[PDB]
Amino acid sequence: GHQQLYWSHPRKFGQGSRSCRVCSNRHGLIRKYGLNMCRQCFRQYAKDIGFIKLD
Amino acid sequence: MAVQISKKRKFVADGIFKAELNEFLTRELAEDGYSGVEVRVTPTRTEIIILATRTQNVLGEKGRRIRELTAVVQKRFGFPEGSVELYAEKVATRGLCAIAQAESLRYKLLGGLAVRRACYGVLRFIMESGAKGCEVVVSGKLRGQRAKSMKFVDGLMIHSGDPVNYYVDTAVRHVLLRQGVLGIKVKIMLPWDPTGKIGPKKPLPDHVSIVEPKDEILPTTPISEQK
Amino acid sequence: MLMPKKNRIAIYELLFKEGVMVAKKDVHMPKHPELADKNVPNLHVMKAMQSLKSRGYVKEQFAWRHFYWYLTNEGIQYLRDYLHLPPEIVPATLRRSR
Amino acid sequence: SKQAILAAQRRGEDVETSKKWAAGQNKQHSITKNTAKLDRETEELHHDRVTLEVGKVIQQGRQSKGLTQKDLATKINEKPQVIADYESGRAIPNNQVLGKIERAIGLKLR
RNA sequence: AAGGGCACCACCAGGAGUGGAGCCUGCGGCUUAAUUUGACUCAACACGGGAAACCUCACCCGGCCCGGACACGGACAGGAUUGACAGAUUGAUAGCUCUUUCUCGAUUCCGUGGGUGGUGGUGCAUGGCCGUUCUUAGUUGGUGGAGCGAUUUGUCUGGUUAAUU
Ligand SMILES: [Mg+2]
Ligand SMILES: [Mg+2]
Ligand SMILES: [Zn+2]
Repeated sequence: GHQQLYWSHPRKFGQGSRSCRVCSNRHGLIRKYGLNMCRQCFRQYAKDIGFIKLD
Repeated sequence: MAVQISKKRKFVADGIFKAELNEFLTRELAEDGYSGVEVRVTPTRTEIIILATRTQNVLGEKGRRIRELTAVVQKRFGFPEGSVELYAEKVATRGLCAIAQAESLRYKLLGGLAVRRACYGVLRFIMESGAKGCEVVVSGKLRGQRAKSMKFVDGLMIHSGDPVNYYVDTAVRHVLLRQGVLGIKVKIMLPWDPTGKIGPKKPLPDHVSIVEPKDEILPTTPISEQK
Repeated sequence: MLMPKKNRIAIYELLFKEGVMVAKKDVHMPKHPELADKNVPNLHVMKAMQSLKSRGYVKEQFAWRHFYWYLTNEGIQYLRDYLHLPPEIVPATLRRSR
Repeated sequence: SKQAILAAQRRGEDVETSKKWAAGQNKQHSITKNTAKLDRETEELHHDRVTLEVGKVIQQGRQSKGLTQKDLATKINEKPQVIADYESGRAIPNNQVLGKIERAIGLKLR
């Protein structure tokens, strides 16, 4: 509060814009192919996403 | 046609939908023996199959719970109305499922008893359910203030190579006890035999089988049979 | 929370039409995605459903970043008494099909 | 039975005495669920928590006697977190702890 | 100590070097209101995917907000309360305060208990994940044998192999 200065700093581009879609953390974020997961959450969910360690 | 997504992004988004659906459905109906999900996507009304152990309480009273579950799925994932339907199937041989056995161990531990007794009971149930081998690990603040780990291996278990991708199955659970969490890790080696549903086909790569010959009698004096 | 009454009525009736409420956990979102015409921000939905949980009328679950809410039978009775609606109409999840 | 035992002890003896299981000791925390059932059970997979009504009853009874969670927990010889978990609908009920709370606050919880 | 075998994270035969110079970047120190913090032989130091103008952001200097559920009391349609134009005031077009009065309507406000959030502490309370011991060939039951026993044999003199092959 109030309305015209609460969230007024622009969260366009940059690390304050983007966050993990699982844990809402902002660091180590993989945004390739529109994953938008942090690297730890990606390692957790990569097998049932469809990514396999193959070589 | 109007809205388009490249195939890489499309397949990644499909995998992300499967992952989030599986995690939400794990978190929701864990006390019902969830044990995995299947999705059948089609360019029409899709289906999602829930492979529970006890389906009579996954379906609520007159199927109220399955109705509210398909409601929240359709409201979260932005499906159009009627394009998603949600099914339930009872899993056969619940003793061969790592997720169900890890949940059973969590249930026993939360109810409270010796960790030894619970792990022994789960292990022997897994063996007499038909597994080739099992391995149950419990780790955390056991009796004492310093953390230990205890494994209860039995039978047969492979660790390396490509056969351990499809021929065992694992599960990790956390148990929120009174003093920190315990970790549960259950691995079950599946049988091969029927080349059907209870296990996988294509047996272990270093297991050769040699068919036995027949009798092979009468190599004696020549005879000819005409027609 | 302040939440002028028409917003609370809107949130409650939408929870009553189908017995679920699927708001997303972020407070800086100017409209709920599917209310979106009654000028209801996401924060109001979050805090109203939190109050409903505290009285025990609604059970919640939490996915990755989303809230899910289910309306219990005490929730049916309370919403029925709050909306002054007659005691024969039901939410969609209670009965729509065979 | 007392009548049959005193009848047998006034004549030719056939009585049998035997020691109880937990006789002559104080187990401070009595177990709530029978481990014979809990080791046997494989199918049922859920634990019922305390209802919200029970937590509200504890809250109102405790607040009406000038008593806090710390003081109630110290009075019934438990940690404050188990009281705060009973009041918040999170803890699996224990009949022994529930009975201690009933004698502490004078209400009936079962 | 001896006897077998092995490895360019060992050596030999060498190649390209690094260590010297300018600069980039990471650590320590010093300085600072703050120069947030973890990691210190291999197994810390272009590592935390850590290329920070703001955000990130934890740290410093100031200033708003409640996003303090719920329960019980209190006060309350003769008003519980919510916003706000102008002046001052402020870094500020924060009605943040002060003057001034308008506006909203039971949602709030006050007290007690208690929620809730925390890139707050503790990795020497933990889970999971990872690294390392350890890139080598190693490890273990059952039944039998030996030994009072701890233990041992199986798992070996020899030849062979990248390998208890
Ligand atoms: Mg190999
Ligand atoms: Mg060297
Ligand atoms: Zn991820």
